[PDB]
Amino acid sequence: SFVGLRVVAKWSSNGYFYSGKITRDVGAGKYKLLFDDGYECDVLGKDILLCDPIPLDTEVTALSEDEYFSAGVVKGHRKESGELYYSIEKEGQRKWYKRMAVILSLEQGNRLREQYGLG
Amino acid sequence: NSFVGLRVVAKWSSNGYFYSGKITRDVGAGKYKLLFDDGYECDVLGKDILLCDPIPLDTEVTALSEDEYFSAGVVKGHRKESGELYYSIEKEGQRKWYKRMAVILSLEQGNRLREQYGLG
Ligand SMILES: CC(C)c1cccc(C(=O)NCCCNC(C)(C)C)c1
Repeated sequence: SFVGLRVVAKWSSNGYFYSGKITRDVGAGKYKLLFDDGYECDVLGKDILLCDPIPLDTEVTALSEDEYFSAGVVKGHRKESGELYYSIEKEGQRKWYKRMAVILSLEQGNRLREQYGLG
Repeated sequence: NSFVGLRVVAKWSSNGYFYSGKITRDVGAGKYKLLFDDGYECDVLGKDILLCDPIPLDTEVTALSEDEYFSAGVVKGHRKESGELYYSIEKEGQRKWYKRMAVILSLEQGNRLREQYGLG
């Protein structure tokens, strides 16, 4: 089953997909998911993208202090001490981001919906 | 004066943690519109907002890491690097660095700051 797999799930209002993990399967096509910040709730399957990790060359939004819409492209993955890091390219330069800092806007997530969506 | 634009740690959900964020509006009725570092926006009661930027030294906090949601630690240092704040969290005699967005407070941990920094 999908229980225990890491994913990115849309978040109601802003429609952004945040890194999380499916903790239980429920009815009504919903899933109990736990976001990396500790918040747990039920979301619909159509709002979940089975991505661990976000694939290379995906356009994403990389979070940094006082930056909320900074777009970039995934160009690398790296495992270190049981933690995933993303190499994000922007304006010809690459920077390292931790997993939870990499999110997808509605448009960015829609591009993966067909292949990785649980709809 | 005006708390608009000031960074805070605020609890938006019932029985949730205090997360790093920013005040964006005074919406009256003892509420404030907040912008969490992850981009989520919502109104939050003043009593649920801790006006401290950064979190004071020697504060017990929770430091987030992949697959760890309850790791406790104490703040022992602050550092700015490329306009970003980093916390030095001490746990079991060793110190590790965490970005601002990764340092959160539990209800018990946040309660230790209400009297001094709470907007209630
Ligand atoms: C990347 C994300 C998982 C994250 C990491 C670190 C801190 C915060 C944060 O400030 N959470 C408060 C707003 C609610 N955020 C969710 C995810 C919609 C529940 C969020």
